[PDB]
Amino acid sequence: MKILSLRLKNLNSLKGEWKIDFTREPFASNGLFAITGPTGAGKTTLLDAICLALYHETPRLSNVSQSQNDLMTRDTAECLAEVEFEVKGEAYRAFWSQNRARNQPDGNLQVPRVELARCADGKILADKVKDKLELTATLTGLDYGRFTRSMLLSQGQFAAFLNAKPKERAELLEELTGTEIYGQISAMVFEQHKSARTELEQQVEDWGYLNSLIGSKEGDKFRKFAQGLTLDNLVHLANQQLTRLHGRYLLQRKASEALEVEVVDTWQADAVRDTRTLSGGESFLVSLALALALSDLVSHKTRIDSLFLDEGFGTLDSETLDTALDALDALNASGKTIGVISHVEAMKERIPVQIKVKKINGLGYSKLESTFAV
Amino acid sequence: MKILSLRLKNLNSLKGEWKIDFTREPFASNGLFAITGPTGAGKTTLLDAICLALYHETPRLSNVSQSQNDLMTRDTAECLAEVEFEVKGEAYRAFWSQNRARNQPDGNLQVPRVELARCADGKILADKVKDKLELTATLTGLDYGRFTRSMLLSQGQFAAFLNAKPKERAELLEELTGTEIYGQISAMVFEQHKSARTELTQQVEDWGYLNSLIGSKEGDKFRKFAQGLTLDNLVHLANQQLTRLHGRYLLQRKASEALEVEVVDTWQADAVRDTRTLSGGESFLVSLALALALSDLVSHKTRIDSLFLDEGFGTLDSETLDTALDALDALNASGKTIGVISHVEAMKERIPVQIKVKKINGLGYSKLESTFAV
Amino acid sequence: MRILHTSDWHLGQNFYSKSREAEHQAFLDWLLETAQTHQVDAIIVAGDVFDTGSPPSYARTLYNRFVVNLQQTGCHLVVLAGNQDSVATLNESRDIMAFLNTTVVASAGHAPQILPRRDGTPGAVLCPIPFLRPRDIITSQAGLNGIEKQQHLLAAITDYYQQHYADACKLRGDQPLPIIATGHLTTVGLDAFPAQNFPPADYIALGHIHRAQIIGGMEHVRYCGSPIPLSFDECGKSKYVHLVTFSNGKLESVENLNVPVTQPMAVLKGDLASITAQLEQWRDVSQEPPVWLDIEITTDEYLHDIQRKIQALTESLPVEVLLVRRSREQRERVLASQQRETLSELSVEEVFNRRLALEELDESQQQRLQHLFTTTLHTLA
Amino acid sequence: MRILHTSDWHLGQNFYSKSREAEHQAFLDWLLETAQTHQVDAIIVAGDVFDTGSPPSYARTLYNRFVVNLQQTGCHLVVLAGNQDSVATLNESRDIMAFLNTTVVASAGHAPQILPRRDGTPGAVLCPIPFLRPRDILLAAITDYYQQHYADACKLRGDQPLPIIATGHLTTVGASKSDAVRDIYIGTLDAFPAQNFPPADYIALGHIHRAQIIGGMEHVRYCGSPIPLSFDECGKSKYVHLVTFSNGKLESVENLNVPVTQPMAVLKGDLASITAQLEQWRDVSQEPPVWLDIEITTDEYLHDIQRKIQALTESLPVEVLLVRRSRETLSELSVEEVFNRRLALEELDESQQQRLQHLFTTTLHTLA
DNA sequence: AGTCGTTGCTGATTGGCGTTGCCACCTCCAGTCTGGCCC
DNA sequence: GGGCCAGACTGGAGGTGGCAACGCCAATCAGCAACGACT
Ligand SMILES: Nc1ncnc2c1ncn2[C@@H]1O[C@H](COP(=O)(O)OP(=O)(O)O)[C@@H](O)[C@H]1O
Ligand SMILES: Nc1ncnc2c1ncn2[C@@H]1O[C@H](COP(=O)(O)OP(=O)(O)O)[C@@H](O)[C@H]1O
Ligand SMILES: [Mg+2]
Ligand SMILES: [Mg+2]
Ligand SMILES: [Mn+2]
Ligand SMILES: [Mn+2]
Repeated sequence: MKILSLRLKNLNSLKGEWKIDFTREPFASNGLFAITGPTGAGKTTLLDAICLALYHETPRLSNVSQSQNDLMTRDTAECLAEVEFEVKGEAYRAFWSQNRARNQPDGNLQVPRVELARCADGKILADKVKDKLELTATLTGLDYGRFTRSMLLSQGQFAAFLNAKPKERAELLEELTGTEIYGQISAMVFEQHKSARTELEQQVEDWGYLNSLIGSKEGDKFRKFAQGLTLDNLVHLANQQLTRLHGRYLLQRKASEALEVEVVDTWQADAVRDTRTLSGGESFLVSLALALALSDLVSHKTRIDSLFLDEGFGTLDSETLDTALDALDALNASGKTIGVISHVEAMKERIPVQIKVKKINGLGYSKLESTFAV
Repeated sequence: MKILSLRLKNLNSLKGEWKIDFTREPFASNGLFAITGPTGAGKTTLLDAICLALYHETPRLSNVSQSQNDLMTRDTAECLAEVEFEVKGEAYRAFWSQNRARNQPDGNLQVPRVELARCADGKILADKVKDKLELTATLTGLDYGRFTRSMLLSQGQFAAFLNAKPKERAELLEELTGTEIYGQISAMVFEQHKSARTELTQQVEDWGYLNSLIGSKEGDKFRKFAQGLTLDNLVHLANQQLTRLHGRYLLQRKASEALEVEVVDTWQADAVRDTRTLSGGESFLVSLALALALSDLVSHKTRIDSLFLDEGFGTLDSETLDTALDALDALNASGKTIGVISHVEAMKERIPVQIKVKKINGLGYSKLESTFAV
Repeated sequence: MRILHTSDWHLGQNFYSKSREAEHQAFLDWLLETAQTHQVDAIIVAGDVFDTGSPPSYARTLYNRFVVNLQQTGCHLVVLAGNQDSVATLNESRDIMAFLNTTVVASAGHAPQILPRRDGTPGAVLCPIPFLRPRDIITSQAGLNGIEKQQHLLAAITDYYQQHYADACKLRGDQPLPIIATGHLTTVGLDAFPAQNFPPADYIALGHIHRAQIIGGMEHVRYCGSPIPLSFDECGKSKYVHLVTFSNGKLESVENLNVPVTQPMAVLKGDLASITAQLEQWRDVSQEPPVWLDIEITTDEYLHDIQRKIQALTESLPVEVLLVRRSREQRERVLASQQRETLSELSVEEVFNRRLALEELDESQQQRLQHLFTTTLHTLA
Repeated sequence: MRILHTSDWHLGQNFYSKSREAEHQAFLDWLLETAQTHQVDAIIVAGDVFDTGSPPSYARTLYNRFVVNLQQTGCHLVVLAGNQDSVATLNESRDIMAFLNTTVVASAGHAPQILPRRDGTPGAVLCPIPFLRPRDILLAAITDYYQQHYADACKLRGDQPLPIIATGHLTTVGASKSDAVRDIYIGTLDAFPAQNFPPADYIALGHIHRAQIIGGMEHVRYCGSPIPLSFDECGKSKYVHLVTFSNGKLESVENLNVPVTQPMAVLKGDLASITAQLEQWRDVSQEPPVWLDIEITTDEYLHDIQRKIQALTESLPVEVLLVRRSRETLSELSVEEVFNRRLALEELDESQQQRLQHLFTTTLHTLA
């Protein structure tokens, strides 16, 4: 997956209709591009449009629908977001739009109008919310729950994977590796044990024994037990990526039922430590490396060719930030296009390609450069 | 509750014993002091040591006890943290220490030894863990869950109060304002209703009707209902504080059963919207204002005069960071003393006194200025 | 010639975990008997034959049994795709039904065809048009809005109707044959399809509406509606199937035929006393099958475990309860009249009175509730 | 009188990511063409018409199109339900199928039918017997059912000079199985003895995907699938049997080769060996991409070796479907092995291990 | 022959896990209005 | 000047989900009482 063009209209502080087309002259090199501007200018809104057009959700707002829509700018009657992406050499277009009744800002919100269509063929593939979501999840390999963890790293949620519950971590691992048969086995074992127990109200004790081993509703126990091998396979790639980002640390799987990743401190005579004890910047780098590995775990099936992350660089000093940027530049050689949100002057000076989200004082609105207007 | 002295021994990257006194030649003006240094140097470790000394617990580590102690430095057999704080014009001392069996860099973690004493006469007031926690909570007025919301803002958890669920916001408010009776009322109502029901009468019907109104286990419902006045007072104070911190926004409570706060964008003709739409920097400023309002709310019952901000200053741009620091300076001109940790280069010049922390050539340890060495 | 107009069978629909197999089978048998009695030439099913893209086994069994038992009559049958059933699911049986005096259309572009009479002579021009999915008739392009795309879709569907009717007229030529038309879309006589955009066909048998009605006062454009009640909002209404007759190449008349009700249903309102009073009417009746009820209890803050009460009331009755609901929605929060009041100043009794004042209860229970509340404060002291 | 004997079509089977629609279509049209060429009197399909109990849309379209095209030929046809086929999926359309010179049997107990010739005269007795569910009727129960059913057909035939044919979907002693062959009667029967078949003039059987003469007698045969349904049988040509009868006795049996349209190959050895074996398709320009199973003999990580495998394949007109190592990844190990690794950490008492293993296996089978 | 350091043996808390209800999104409609024209 | 007709909607219910507050049970933690462990 890679993003070809982004078109948005009246989202947050970005009043008006804006079209950002990559593969143009400034973005032809697939190099580093950074979105710069004051706080509250709408930088995150650019990344919110990409997530909105694809998965009908944005990281800040759980859902946007008829009942509620806090994403469209005030004193405006409509909003829309549309993205062009390319999977396996074929381009597709996703579209999400909503209009207020009678074109008046006080009117009630109407149902969204969604589409998914090939760019060159022009044929429409889906026109409903559920159909579009399922088809785009199948096509890209990753739905929203995997996009937000392996392709877009939102503000303040870089450590979501490490800090997530073991249940959520195992569920994400199954989603990426397509191994739900273990969860189904555990769930039906629990269901059959419950049925036998109610029929009681020598098979019952054996069913209870099997339930205590692998049985659980929605398959928690056996999912967690089975996903250890996937966790080790992910940890290998995580170490490979982290060696370039931050040479001090290495990752090693916890020896406990709740699947977790310990860390090895090579400077401290290879003394192993829990992952909770890492610093803020070290945890950010560990999470970034782990997410890159997570996107490299399914490279053979559905490769991901872009990465977006949001102001995670604020926790790094001038040297660790430089090492991380050298690693990101080296990874940019593979052809993965990286987009960064930041305010650090050093990296803003380093990166030459910028999308300046200029702010208009007093009004509360904002605008891009004139070349992106439409 | 003002931190006078801080003593720690072999915590995280700070090997050896150190003491920082906030009444020496530095910190005499009670002004801004900026703990500065590279990533993973022990900056967060200082605030973690303060929190550990006060409440036997750390923002990162859920509990430090006879087991799972991972705050102690590697290849070290003993660690301790001691602080001196002043409440109502008289000073106290808090002590927490743990040592390894046979003073070896391995072996069993012995049960920690804690104490609380007055500096006026040296009398030991409590030595048991539970008794020390209860007595320090009664003395200060702040439990851990209120200290970490009003006085210490960890990195990434500045918006914890803003993003907390209604149950754990109402529970915080009732304990902060000393209005806990409403929770006990709901608990008693629910217990009475359940006891009446288990016997199976019109009295049971009346109990059920009363339970549907205010009754609930753990006292959630009537507490949430009653704390509306407290939330309104708090949002009034927060708005008054925020007028000078960020002039664009105001704050008000929404007409919902969940204790929630909405912003009123004065620039866009007082258009009211939920806080979920706030930018990162705007939410940081709103949370800082809410924390200051939390401090101001109980100023007539117990006064807290210290504030520590671990991180989140990066989310702000230069043109806003200067205004935020000017508001912080205005607040610091009063009795409150505040300390800020950040890596941004702008705050290097504005804050003249710094508790510099430096690592040592990759040995894995770190040391701060020798003037603080014991 | 004579044809029937029906649609919205929704075979295989599950209605609150219930199955409509027996009702659908009875309706299909009655339709076969009616066709035999009235000597009909063709039957038109305007979409929504199946309630889902992958109907269960018994729905397919019912469809197969109908299409095989129709062979005795010798009358033709036309089945069209709706917004519910799947184009591929209906195209599965296209060629196999082509040998069984049946034609099914699911995709666009299917050319007009001539319906033969029972004796094989050309009777009418069918001009079949199924539910026109947007993915079939338009091509998406970048740079449009939510309303502009809908405008393009409406223009395209109108153009499709016009061109297909022109082709049907070309096929008809000089022979006096009534050009019937078909569709499965919403008309209002905006996203709906205006009725005035329809071609001047001799008859238009539409679908997508479960209620029989005439559009724009034009008797030659009608919605046949569902033959069975598919929800409680239409339980008491009678259902019709149109019997259409043509003469000398022009429309003659339309007759409504009542579909007998197989599974009775009813809906009730009011408090528990009203529910009991309305249930009294079924005290001693032999009901085959038992009647299905929707109960909407009007709220007066009874706040009881009403499921058990309904189960006890309807236990001895020949009644099965599918759904019961209530309108209990209300907000619960304090309004701060002035900032000068803080939770420390107000007493517990004052706060409880503020709580009760937001409820519209009366002194018949306010005194007892206040006494009960004071008992709690009594027992903590 | 002639009869084409085929079975195990497995319509709608998803081979990994790929689908078998094109192969099945190019088989069905060829089968119709050969039926017309040989002026066969009937075509019999004994079991596993559909890969599963809920076939996809295109499989049913292929089946219906084949039945429709049968009418232009004029041959009678018979369908039987296999172990993977389900009642109320073949039996739901039975009534419509009758009008098209086709009889479909899924439930046991069906009376024997007289199979007409192309001229309308009787040709044989069919004895339609599908895959017999144990609940619908054990080794003796199968035998006496076959004997009783044959006896009923014998009474029906009387003294007429016609052959008697019998059907079945079951495993037999001396057969060779494959990975794609799903087992049946897991807990009750192991194999049916070939000597217990009633003395019918010919037997048509399915289930096994490999053509085999069983028991040593000619009048009992396995016809096997017409297309390769697993990677362990790619190189073996597939057969359809054209049996002939005359004067109430078997005349001869002939094998017809189904022309392969989808090349499939299996690779072996180390990465160095595979880098040479892949050169079989360098600049050959096979217009149907070849499906490859690569049995790499390395200990390197699968998720790392697949990258270089794809890199090598990108310059070739080939498409890899499966890669297996001959550390471990979860996509490799079997479910039984993974569950046993949980049992090993628990106490290793066999007295409970056997029961737990049986319970886990039956749970997994109920999922499948 | 005196002092201490370490280790089991009991109450409490408490946090995941399952359970029973209880709220958010689609697809077909009857109720709600509001302005213009002619007698 | 009033009644009738024609536009223009519209929120709303039967299915699907997710989550919220309980009740429960296994796990954990803080005091005690020995018990050993040194000079
Ligand atoms: N519905 C809305 N209408 C108008 N402005 C909005 C709306 N919702 C959010 N905003 C504002 O839009 C801006 C978006 O800025 P954002 O992209 O979050 O900034 P940053 O990149 O610094 O995090 C903020 O000022 C936010 O308060
Ligand atoms: N048990 C431990 N022993 C030694 N070092 C530790 C231990 N736990 C954490 N550390 C290290 O101590 C350092 C603490 O840095 P921290 O104060 O979190 O940095 P920052 O202020 O940049 O967030 C990190 O390098 C961390 O990995
Ligand atoms: Mg930190
Ligand atoms: Mg942001
Ligand atoms: Mn088989
Ligand atoms: Mn088979």
